[PDB]
Amino acid sequence: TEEQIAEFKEAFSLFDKDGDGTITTKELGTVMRSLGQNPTEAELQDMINEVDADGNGTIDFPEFLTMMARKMKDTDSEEEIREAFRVFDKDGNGYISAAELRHVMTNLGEKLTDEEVDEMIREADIDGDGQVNYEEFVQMMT
Ligand SMILES: CC1(C)c2[nH]c3cc(Cl)c(Cl)cc3c2C[C@@]23CN4CCC[C@]4(C[C@@H]12)C(=O)N3
Ligand SMILES: [Ca+2]
Ligand SMILES: [Ca+2]
Ligand SMILES: [Ca+2]
Ligand SMILES: [Ca+2]
Ligand SMILES: [Zn+2]
Repeated sequence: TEEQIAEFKEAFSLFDKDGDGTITTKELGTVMRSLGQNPTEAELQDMINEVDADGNGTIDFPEFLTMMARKMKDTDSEEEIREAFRVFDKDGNGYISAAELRHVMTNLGEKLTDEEVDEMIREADIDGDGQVNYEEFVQMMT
């Protein structure tokens, strides 16, 4: 929803007391304690680490959407990698062929040669079927 998001940026701004675009443990604890909870500092750090995709100890708005989605960061990252994968998997069959890779990359401004493309598919083609599936796409990227 679009207004579910607008609600969420409202929430984020409230929690981000000082407006610097990040939520700290202290800001998080203030909110938790205002709702009748007594989380330890370790527990507050844990809440943050669970969505802390960039590893900087604070929550920004994109990581907060993970938290509002309630999710863990690996789950969230998997859903984002799958969205990138579907950009390349034009026919939607679950495999990035060499032609799909060449086509999408060209239309995104990167034209590689034919044998660059064939080697990119080869490199990430673990099981040797000639195409790049999702798990191979994840691996390729790490
Ligand atoms: C040139 C890159 C490294 C790459 N190399 C590939 C090899 C294969 Cl086999 C396939 Cl299918 C796709 C790619 C892509 C698309 C990528 C994925 N990377 C993730 C982080 C940055 C970057 C760079 C770029 C990105 O944003 N787009
Ligand atoms: Ca802040
Ligand atoms: Ca962060
Ligand atoms: Ca495909
Ligand atoms: Ca494969
Ligand atoms: Zn995310």
